Amino acid sequence: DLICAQKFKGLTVLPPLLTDEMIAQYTSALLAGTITSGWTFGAGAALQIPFAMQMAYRFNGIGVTQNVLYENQKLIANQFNSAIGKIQDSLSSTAS
Amino acid sequence: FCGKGYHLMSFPQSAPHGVVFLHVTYVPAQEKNFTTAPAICHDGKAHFPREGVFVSNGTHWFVTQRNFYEPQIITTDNTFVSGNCDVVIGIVNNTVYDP
Amino acid sequence: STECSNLLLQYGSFCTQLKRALTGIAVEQDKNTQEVFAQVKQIYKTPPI
Amino acid sequence: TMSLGAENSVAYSNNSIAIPTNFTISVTTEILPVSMTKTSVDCTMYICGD
Ligand SMILES: *[C@@H]1O[C@H](CO)[C@@H](O[C@@H]2O[C@H](CO)[C@@H](O[C@@H]3O[C@H](CO)[C@@H](O)[C@H](O)[C@@H]3O)[C@H](O)[C@H]2NC(C)=O)[C@H](O)[C@H]1NC(C)=O
Ligand SMILES: *[C@@H]1O[C@H](CO)[C@@H](O[C@@H]2O[C@H](CO)[C@@H](O[C@@H]3O[C@H](CO)[C@@H](O)[C@H](O)[C@@H]3O)[C@H](O)[C@H]2NC(C)=O)[C@H](O)[C@H]1NC(C)=O
Ligand SMILES: *[C@@H]1O[C@H](CO)[C@@H](O[C@@H]2O[C@H](CO)[C@@H](O[C@@H]3O[C@H](CO)[C@@H](O)[C@H](O)[C@@H]3O)[C@H](O)[C@H]2NC(C)=O)[C@H](O)[C@H]1NC(C)=O
Ligand SMILES: *[C@@H]1O[C@H](CO)[C@@H](O[C@@H]2O[C@H](CO)[C@@H](O)[C@H](O)[C@H]2NC(C)=O)[C@H](O)[C@H]1NC(C)=O
Ligand SMILES: *[C@@H]1O[C@H](CO)[C@@H](O[C@@H]2O[C@H](CO)[C@@H](O)[C@H](O)[C@H]2NC(C)=O)[C@H](O)[C@H]1NC(C)=O
Repeated sequence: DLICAQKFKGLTVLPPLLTDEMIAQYTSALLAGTITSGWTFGAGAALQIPFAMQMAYRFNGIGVTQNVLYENQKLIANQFNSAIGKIQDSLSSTAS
Repeated sequence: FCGKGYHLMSFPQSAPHGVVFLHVTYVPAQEKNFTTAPAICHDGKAHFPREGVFVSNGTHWFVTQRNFYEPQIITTDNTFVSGNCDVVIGIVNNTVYDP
Repeated sequence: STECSNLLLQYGSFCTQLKRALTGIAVEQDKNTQEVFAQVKQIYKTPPI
Repeated sequence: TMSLGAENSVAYSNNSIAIPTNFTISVTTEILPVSMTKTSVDCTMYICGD
């Protein structure tokens, strides 16, 4: 009995043009493109590349050679998995 | 930011109460399928590319730049040695030419 | 109030600009989401594996 | 119902890569406003004309 109180005084609300499903589709498409292509999909046609090789190039882009990744891939994957898992615990807490 | 793609240069033009930019960009085209490997083992040592990728056309192995297909013979000046052949997941046996 | 409708007509156009401003705000609100999210012309799919 | 775009799928694999063999030069435009009209209002004539 809150929206009707304002509606009965000539104060309406219009729905957004894009629904939630379309925004979810956009986000999923962006994630899939980033995972399977890297940055090539943002400058033309998408070109596939293995994820480890893409991570090696990303390390090379910040001044660290790729052999570091090719030798610490397992540790890096474990650290990334733990960091992602901690985000769920952080968000699910009452402290919003 | 300056056009879509890989920016090269821009040209300004004047408009009434405004301005118009002409962005020149670089767009790749006509891609092809290749087989790739992260490293190559020659004599118990792992070789990594310097500024390229490892590709194969089916029988042989080459090294080429990442933005334009230009195969070249794998040579000790194209690769650097770091480690052995039992720490890399996906290493491929091949030979490295000595110039 | 049928009389108030006639009385308010003596104040000129105090309703057209309000409606125009609100419509512009709504259009800008749609344009914001279109600019932020609609950045890809293709809908990619993740592999089954 | 509006369509978000064309469906596509990327052929991801353990060992596969795509390398372009040609390029295209593209020129695009972009328009940005800079300034607007300068206006002046005279109170005496507008409010109390003569
Ligand atoms: C993948 O790339 C390699 C690059 O070396 C290709 O090997 C080369 O293939 C060409 C085409 O057949 C060979 O040229 C031929 O040589 C023979 C003998 O000299 C000559 O009689 C023919 O008329 C022709 O010119 C070339 O020798 C060969 N090079 C080597 C080192 O083997 C290979 O064919 C490519 N594979 C695919 C599937 O494209
Ligand atoms: C690249 O080349 C290396 C050698 O140049 C290959 O190493 C191979 O490793 C296997 C491991 O199983 C060796 O097999 C051996 O078989 C004997 C048979 O009795 C067994 O007693 C040993 O315990 C061992 O299992 C194999 O001999 C060895 N190759 C050579 C030439 O010695 C490697 O597999 C090649 N490929 C890759 C992806 O590294
Ligand atoms: C990379 O792409 C360019 C186009 O952006 C390719 O150049 C094009 O090549 C074709 C065939 O060689 C040309 O078609 C022919 O043009 C002649 C011109 O007199 C015409 O008489 C023929 O009937 C035929 O249409 C096309 O004109 C040409 N485009 C340009 C802008 O020059 C180039 O070949 C590609 N590179 C590779 C390695 O594939
Ligand atoms: C590289 O190879 C892959 C798989 O062999 C190609 O992907 C296929 O493309 C055809 C296009 O006619 C589709 O019908 C298949 O469904 C695709 N397969 C998969 C698994 O997606 C890909 O097109 C090749 N690259 C190029 C540039 O042609
Ligand atoms: C190759 O790709 C597969 C899947 O795309 C990777 O995962 C393997 O999949 C097979 C198929 O059932 C399983 O038997 C393996 O156990 C999977 N591997 C792991 C580590 O779980 C696979 O790792 C990739 N690499 C190789 C060398 O196969």
